[PDB]
Amino acid sequence: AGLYTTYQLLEVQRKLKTLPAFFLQWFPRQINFQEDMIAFDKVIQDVTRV
Amino acid sequence: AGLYTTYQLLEVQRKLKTLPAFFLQWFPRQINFQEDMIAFDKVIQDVTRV
Repeated sequence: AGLYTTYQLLEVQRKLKTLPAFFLQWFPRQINFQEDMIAFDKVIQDVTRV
Repeated sequence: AGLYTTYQLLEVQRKLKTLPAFFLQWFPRQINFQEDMIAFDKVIQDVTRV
């Protein structure tokens, strides 16, 4: 004391919230492209006929 | 873009319908005959009589 109260310091309590990955388990593939759009093709192939 | 866009194509999504063999599993014997017809004989012998 006197001019100023003396202190001891203890360890700093650092909480660190995260947002852990859950829905990215269903998105396995990473495909990069330097192009404008991404197109797909869906094709239904009717086979089961006598 | 400009005149028209560019495209990165991913894999073709092929919906394909089959009809797997459930009834053929009781028909094991295969006969590749060149003749006309196929003759069977069935014989029932009644013995259980007094």
